[PDB]
Amino acid sequence: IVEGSDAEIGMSPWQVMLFRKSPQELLCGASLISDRWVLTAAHCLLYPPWDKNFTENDLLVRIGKHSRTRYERNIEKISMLEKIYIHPRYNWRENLDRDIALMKLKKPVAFSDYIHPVCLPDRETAASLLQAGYKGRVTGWGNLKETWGQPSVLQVVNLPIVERPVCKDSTRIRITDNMFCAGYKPDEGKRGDACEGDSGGPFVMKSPFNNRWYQMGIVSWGEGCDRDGKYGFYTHVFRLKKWIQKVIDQFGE
Amino acid sequence: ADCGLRPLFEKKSLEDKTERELLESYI
DNA sequence: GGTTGGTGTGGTTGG
Ligand SMILES: *C[C@@](*)(O)[C@H](CCCNC(N)=[NH2+])NC(=O)[C@@H]1CCCN1C(=O)[C@H](N)Cc1ccccc1
Repeated sequence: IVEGSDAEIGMSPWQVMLFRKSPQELLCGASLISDRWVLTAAHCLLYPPWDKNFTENDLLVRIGKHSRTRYERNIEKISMLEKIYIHPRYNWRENLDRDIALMKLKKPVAFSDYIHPVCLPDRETAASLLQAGYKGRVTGWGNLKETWGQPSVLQVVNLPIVERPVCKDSTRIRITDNMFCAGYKPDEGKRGDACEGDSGGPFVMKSPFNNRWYQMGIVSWGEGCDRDGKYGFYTHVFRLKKWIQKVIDQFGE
Repeated sequence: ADCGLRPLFEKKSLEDKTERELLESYI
């Protein structure tokens, strides 16, 4: 995360770090949406234009972290991917439409002080919350500056949902309905954004309905990190729930 | 079931140093 | 990894 802070312990029981076997490195963030299913961005697993094509085999899931670096000896928990499901219309070629992927863990994650799943958006909550100027919370072990350098800790940033249109005159990229942008405006005199490392990251909300937290976005792309005039593109988790709920409810946990 | 309710935050009726930013958004 | 304490939640500067 760019221009943000340390996560306080247990600030995101959901936040999961998915990271490579060999070489033993980090590739992305995930959110644990239940004891067995994990929500990530697909481009973490597949971007044919850079050779990203990881496999249940080559990837590792580790739930309950805090420090980037150290293996959190008795909080942190490491899991075995049973399968990954990229979304049929994933569009890696053009602009990342429904740049999502579930992956079902080998065996169920025990919950804890530290491990807890996030709420998945209901049609309702989606209606009321996803609104411009409204803040949302993004998190992770990503570059601290677009270029250099990395946190030893989970960074958290509070960014405002941006107007549907504004997003658009920001990037020549062809923006869609399975995309929501988020940021502080040039002048809004406040900063932060996700970054190269972040992706699959949950972008959460707290319904002041029940005080539950909700995944709304997912980290997706945008140009650079914290470019004046640029805004991070997340994934309309909602917008894509049905496919989301089709599978869990098909071969899910 | 008991999604997005933290065992050390919501769950012990405490809130984070930034949560508040978030419900002040919704105005 | 690094101040044998703290989510690197014991007691082995590692593992
Ligand atoms: C994997 C990631 O975490 C990352 C998210 C970073 C986005 N930056 C900000 N401020 N939100 N995703 C990516 O970097 C994706 C995957 C491949 C390229 N990419 C990008 O966001 C490019 N920077 C832009 C892009 C190129 C082609 C198609 C879509 C987007």
